[PDB]
Amino acid sequence: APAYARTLDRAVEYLLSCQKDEGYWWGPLLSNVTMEAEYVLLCHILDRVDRDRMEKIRRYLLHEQREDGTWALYPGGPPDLDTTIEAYVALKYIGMSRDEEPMQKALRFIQSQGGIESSRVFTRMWLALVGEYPWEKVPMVPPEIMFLGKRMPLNIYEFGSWARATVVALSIVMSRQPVFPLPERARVPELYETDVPPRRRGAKGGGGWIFDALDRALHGYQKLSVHPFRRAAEIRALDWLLERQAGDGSWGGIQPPWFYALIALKILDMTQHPAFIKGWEGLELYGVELDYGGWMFQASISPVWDTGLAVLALRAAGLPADHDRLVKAGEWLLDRQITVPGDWAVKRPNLKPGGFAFQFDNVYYPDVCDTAVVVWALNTLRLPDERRRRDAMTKGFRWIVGMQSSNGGWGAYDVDNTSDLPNHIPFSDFGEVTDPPSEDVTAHVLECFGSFGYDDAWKVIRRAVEYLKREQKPDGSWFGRWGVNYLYGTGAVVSALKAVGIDTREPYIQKALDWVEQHQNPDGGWGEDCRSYEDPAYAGKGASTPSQTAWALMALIAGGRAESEAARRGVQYLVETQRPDGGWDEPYYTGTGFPGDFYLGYTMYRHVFPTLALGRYKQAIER
Ligand SMILES: CCCCCCCCOCCOCCOCCOCCO
Ligand SMILES: CCCCCCCCOCCOCCOCCOCCO
Repeated sequence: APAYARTLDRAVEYLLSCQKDEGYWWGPLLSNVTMEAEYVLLCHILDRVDRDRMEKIRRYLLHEQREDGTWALYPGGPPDLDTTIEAYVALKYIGMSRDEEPMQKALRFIQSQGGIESSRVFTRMWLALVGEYPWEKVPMVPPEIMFLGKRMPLNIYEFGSWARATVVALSIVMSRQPVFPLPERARVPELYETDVPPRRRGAKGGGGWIFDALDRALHGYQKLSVHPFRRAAEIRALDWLLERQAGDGSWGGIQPPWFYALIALKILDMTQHPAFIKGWEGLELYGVELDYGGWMFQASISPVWDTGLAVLALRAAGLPADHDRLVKAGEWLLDRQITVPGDWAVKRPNLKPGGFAFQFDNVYYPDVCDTAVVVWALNTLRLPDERRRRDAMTKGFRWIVGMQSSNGGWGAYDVDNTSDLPNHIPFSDFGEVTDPPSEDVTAHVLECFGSFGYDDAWKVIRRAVEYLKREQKPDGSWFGRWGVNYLYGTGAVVSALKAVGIDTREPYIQKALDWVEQHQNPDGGWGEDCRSYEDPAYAGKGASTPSQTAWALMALIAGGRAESEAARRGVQYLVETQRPDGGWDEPYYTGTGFPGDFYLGYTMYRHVFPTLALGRYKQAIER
């Protein structure tokens, strides 16, 4: 048996050993230290500071700090000002003196970059909440935003789902401009002393007279003593949040809206209300005790995604469709299907619910990637209740079809969330504020649809293929919206095109395959650093990683190049780097939350992607 077959066997065993008893897989989702620095400030604001938890956060913050005293958005990344400021503030709050060495190094970096005035809106706002920055200088999000109807400019349904609940809860918070002063010893006036002139970070899409004027007017309005209908607007914001709280207590299964909603409830004197109580208590599910004694808070949690990918990888590796561990995973997945309408129903009010979310319980926010991967995984299994499996797949498939956007692609949560307005408000200087269709999500949908044998005679698929063709870059690659980066998008897109019957001998696909081969590293693997999002010199370039090597391999295998020196060397790379336990290490992030601003380490990718790629490789070589 060739070396790759034994490597595969060991990967399969390792992946099965990671499965939880209930049937799902779930790895920690890594990001950056602003999650934990903001949890420290949240504890301060809510007056619920647990000393033992603070010690573990201190230990984690220091462990994440690099030797030059800075923190980054991803492992090996450039020093990040916003992140370093928040870690410094949380450390001083926990108890480190500004005279300790780690604090001095951090401060030197912070002051070298223009301090607190050069930091993003959310960092200044967290400081305003604790009395360290003026609320008058934070861009206003007025509660009267709730009066804008669904076809009005800047209404909440023009924002992407992850920004929408944030806008609603912050409209309550900014309405009151609450201040929860820090103890004297934790104050940070030193963050205003700068080496260089501070420079305000602006809106990602660029501001403009009308937007600066509106922001100025909203601050002037804020100063008035009477605000007609403001209370009514606040009640709409509160009701909107109360109706949509997720079953785990979060808002949308993600850190920002959750923390801001809890502050909004605190400010409204609702700490004895079940939404606040359950919202507070649910936080522990997202915390992770680390092996070196630290504690972290997950930006989000990925069990459905981890599970659907693991099933696909194990099926590709050779486990039968009725393997008992996969049957258990399949039955667990069937119970996660959502049968109620979510915010997506604003654009699709007659579309029958059938999606899946990322987290365990988040019914109002199913997403296209999880639905595609779960429907596809279910299609590879044989379960005891076949009629239930078929009905689930039909409902999920139909829900994906109904969520297709007008340009032929799919966004993650909504249809046609393409408004250009949210990009120009002062508030939006960080991350993405809208959810337009992207290449990788579209490609995953096509892989799912392709698994049922459909092709571009079906206009849904044809429109999607034309969208991918228009988005292909000049060098032949495809961008990675949610995975790192041109390797991820290129790998997803070529697999998708192959899966729906496109002839991979066409020149545009051959060009993408050559792009993949030209980026292979000397060690035989492929890698792509997160610097790729802001620097063209890093396109398809970085230290090799198991997951990015797997993506490149999948592009080559889908393109008919399994029997090529490039694929042989990639397989050998995976063989040679596999750990004794059958898994792989991956100290670099290969996930993307927001291009340029927020990166993710999906800890299962290093095991599930190599298993998947090696299984596809084996099948291509055997056939
Ligand atoms: C009976 C109450 C009034 C309901 C009438 C609806 C009137 C429509 O709009 C007027 C108020 O809305 C203005 C919104 O504030 C600006 C939005 O967001 C600011 C930038 O983030
Ligand atoms: C603003 C910093 C806090 C970051 C939270 C932003 C949350 C944005 O979503 C990113 C993580 O959640 C993944 C959701 O979408 C689908 C999951 O499948 C993944 C790739 O297609």
